[PDB]
Amino acid sequence: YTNQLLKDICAYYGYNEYLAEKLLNLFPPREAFAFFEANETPRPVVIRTNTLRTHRRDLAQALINRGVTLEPVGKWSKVGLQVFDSKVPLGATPEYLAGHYILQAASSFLPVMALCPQENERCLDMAAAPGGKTTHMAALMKNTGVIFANDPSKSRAKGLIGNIHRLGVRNTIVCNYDAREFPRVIGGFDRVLLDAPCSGTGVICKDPSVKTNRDAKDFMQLPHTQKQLLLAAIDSCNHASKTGGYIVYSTCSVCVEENEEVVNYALSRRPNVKLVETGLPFGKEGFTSYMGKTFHPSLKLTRRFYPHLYNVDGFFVAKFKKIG
Amino acid sequence: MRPLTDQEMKIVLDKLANYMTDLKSLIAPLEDGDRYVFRMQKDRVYYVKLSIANIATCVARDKLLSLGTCLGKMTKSGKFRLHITALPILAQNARYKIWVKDNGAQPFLYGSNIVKAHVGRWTEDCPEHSGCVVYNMADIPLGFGVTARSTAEARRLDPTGIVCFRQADCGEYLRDE
RNA sequence: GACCCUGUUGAGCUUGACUCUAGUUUGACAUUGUGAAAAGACAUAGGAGGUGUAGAAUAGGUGGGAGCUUCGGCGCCAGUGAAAUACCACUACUCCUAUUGUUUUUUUACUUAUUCAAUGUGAAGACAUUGUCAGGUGGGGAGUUGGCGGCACAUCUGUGCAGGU
RNA sequence: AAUACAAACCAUGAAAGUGUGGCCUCCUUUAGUCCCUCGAAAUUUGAGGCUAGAGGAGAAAAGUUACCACAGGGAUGACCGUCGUGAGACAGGUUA
Repeated sequence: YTNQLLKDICAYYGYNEYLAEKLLNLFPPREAFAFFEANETPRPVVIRTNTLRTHRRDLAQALINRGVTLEPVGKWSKVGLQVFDSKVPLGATPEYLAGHYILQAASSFLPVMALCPQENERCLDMAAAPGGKTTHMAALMKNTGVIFANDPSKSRAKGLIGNIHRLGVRNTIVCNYDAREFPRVIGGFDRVLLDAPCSGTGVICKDPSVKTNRDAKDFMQLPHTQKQLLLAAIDSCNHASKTGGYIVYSTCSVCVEENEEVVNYALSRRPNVKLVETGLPFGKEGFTSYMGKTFHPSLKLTRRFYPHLYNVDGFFVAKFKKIG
Repeated sequence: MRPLTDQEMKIVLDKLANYMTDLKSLIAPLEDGDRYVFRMQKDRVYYVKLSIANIATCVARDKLLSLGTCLGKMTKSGKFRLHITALPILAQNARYKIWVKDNGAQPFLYGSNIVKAHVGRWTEDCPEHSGCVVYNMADIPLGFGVTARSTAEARRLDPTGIVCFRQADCGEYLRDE
């Protein structure tokens, strides 16, 4: 029965009862069992090289000579490799100390390829705590333009300044604002990128506290929190520019209370926002209506990432275009 | 929000030109007219463009943390510091360059000083206390420091002696994580 | 020796007032046109919509209602689903076609706006450029820094209850 | 010592006895009005306003650290140097 499967999952795996009810309603039990096996399995660690410093086959040759087992990540990423084993530690190697590459997950890869930063462009990243997201747009734009990065906490603000200046971006302004306070103070940005904080249900191998420390107050405040973030995101973006800017929304949650519901509110409230295809090869179709709520049927182009079909973390990406 | 004052820009340009040869090239009227105007915040200086400063002067002082790329900070005594954050600016138009080998760059990146066995090849006409920039065999900018002696005295000294004094490296990047 | 104290040097953390404002500055407005090329969004008349899951089924949704039946097909019952189906009433939007049209935006061309040369008519040209507010910063500049008694009297404001001398 | 109570004393009255020494005390941290506004949410919350427990000479530079280096004081190979202070070196040192 449904209740018997819920009790067996909670006892054997340790999930919260309300979180297990959400995941069982989200997916069929055959897909849910693969999901519970995938997120308990540790995720692979991938390497993103610096295009401003070297190229992929140069770093691959260097790490092979140093003793690092490598494999390129499919055909959709010319900048990434996957780590199997490494005799030398990755943090103490000369390449990482010089800044030839950076360490990230597959969730950090995707929303920057979703964006298309060009040369001499103005870009915003209201949440770039690991700092690899801000570096990759600089890698794509070849260090041409102005970049703004926002961060809420000092501890991760001092963390990323060690990362960016190691990688050598040289044109990004990082700070400690509120993302809701960003468009009123400065505004007027061509491109905006938002990695909205959420429950973190997509990645539980990195964050095991999501399995238990998520009460009913959390799934009400964080969707309301990112609702004001996307309202700030659409206010920062410019409607018209010489180079077409876009709004990219990303989060590490798998539940529908964080995915395809906030972007439906922003689409319904502001008619100037239109969503286009993000140009992404692999992904999952958006749901037209899930829990008694009719969303806009254009969300089929909105992509999702699940841990069992691909060796990626739980992720969700959306793309928007401003008209007026 | 304020710019560099008279003495404060004097000491900044004193320590910069001790490691810089073309200060005219770094701050000059560009094609668009934008200039690389200096900037300081919380007793920590920065190197930004003017158009960067306009889109950053709209912000309250306490909310802003950094701006552009950093050059260094000032102590309580008033002396100037140049950091490893200023290395891409420093290595771009370097006056004196010293190249160290891979078996010598690893102690250099750990925090050890430069030994005569560490260096592969050399520049010429380097004085005793002149500043210099430290590179590897592959022209990767590693760090900077003041040499212990001149070029000719480095030839006639023991290979186990300290050659160039290590000031900063990429360990500050590893420290801040 | 450990240990404690003093002076200098670094690592720091915090402060370095209040109100305006230069330096500034974000966004929008008008100056700022005329044609051509297009694109988007709003006026319409129409064709068709609808799956995360399960349910035989691709479930708009809402109100009734258990055969109007052309048929016992499906209604009914029953699983399965937040929502169950026959029927007849409603409107939300969507993918589009065309025009029965309104706007908006980009590019090009020309001078009619703008600005320069001559200076008592010419040119670049709708790019710039100027003015207007709604916000932000401002350390530089200007200004500043333990108790309550008692209505116990006379005159004025208030204009028995009050206040001022 | 304060305080409570008792006794003594004191004031009045001829006696009888009676009699006495109030009620209070700009922002930052915290809780409530779940009151009002702005939102979200198929009906419950989020942010402000309001209320109440407590704190507070100015750009020249300051305060403080079971902290680092150097020098000095106290208590139970090693120096005078010269050359640099962001770190250090010496065919220079009183004999043959």
